[PDB]
Formats: sequence, C-alpha cells, structure tokens
Amino acid sequence: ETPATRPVTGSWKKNQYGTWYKPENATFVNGNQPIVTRIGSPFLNAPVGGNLPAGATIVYDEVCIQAGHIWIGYNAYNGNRVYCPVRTCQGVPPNQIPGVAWGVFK
Repeated sequence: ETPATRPVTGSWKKNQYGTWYKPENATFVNGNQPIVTRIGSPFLNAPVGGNLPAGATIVYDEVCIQAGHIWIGYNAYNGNRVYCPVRTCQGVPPNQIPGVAWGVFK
C-alpha cells in the first residue's frame, strides 16, 4: 500500500507519491467550463483521459492535492483512475490554500 504510517493530518493523508489525498465520496458538479481529466495519477503531466464536459456530475471517492491543484479521484467504467482538477491549492496541507472551485461538491 504505502501511505502515511503515523496518524497525521486527520482527513488528509499523504500517499507514497507524495500526493495528499483523502477518501471522500461526493458529487462534483462541474461548472461552466470543461475540465481536463487525467488517468492513474493526479498530475498535469499525467496521461489525459479526456475532457470532462461542463455540467457533468462526477461521483468521486477521493480528493487529492498535487501540481498546485486539487483533484478528485474517481474511476471510469474501464477501471481507469480518473483525476479531475477541481480547484487550485497553494501549497500542501494541513495548511493548504484551496482556490475557487470549478464546480460544486455535494
């Protein structure tokens, strides 16, 4: 597995890649802009899965922080780990600074 072994940061925890994540099951309703989604990894340098249409409702199970962005981790029908950037984050938690969301989080 390789996550953070010690009880750290509570909600957020850092994985082996140095990506901060948290398991959170929510619905992300994309706003008025299509978002570039990634697969496997939450990076701008990660393989692109496609663009998420504006107004698409995503059910995600994870939120990650990497590449100055906050990402949502969900799976596609092919089993792809799709990461959609949902907002920016200046720095890494616990002192994270999340920018405006590109949608809603239900």
